[PDB]
Amino acid sequence: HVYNYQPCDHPRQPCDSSCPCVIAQNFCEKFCQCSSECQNRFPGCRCKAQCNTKQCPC
DNA sequence: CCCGTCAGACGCTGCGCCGCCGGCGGCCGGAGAATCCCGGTGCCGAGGCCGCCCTATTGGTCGTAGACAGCCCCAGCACCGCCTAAACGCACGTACGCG
Repeated sequence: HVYNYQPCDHPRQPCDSSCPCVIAQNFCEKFCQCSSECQNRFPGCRCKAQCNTKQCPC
């Protein structure tokens, strides 16, 4: 069930299980209204050599 | 004709080859998670300094440990012979041990 990303909006709600990204089984993008503390956002892709291999989580 | 002997082909048996698969082993890349420095910052406490006095040093003594000078004599050391128990060598083997 691959779902197209949708910007979840949480003006006062937390990034709860009601989060559209959460229910969509997908990470919250930086375009989402989930704050800079949302735990569903991607962490940052710090693969030193090249972000290109099996060790690269990305 | 079929049997009999030998011969030749078949079937069966045993083998290796062959391809596949697996497992293994090795080696490595590189994330990443700590540790490791490296530099900036600020104390507080060495360390440093001063006042002072109580103890360390000085002079004298005197009397006694202790040297030392001498000495006797035990007993530690040699050694000597005869003895045998005690030591030694080996002979198994099974049982602790080590994996």
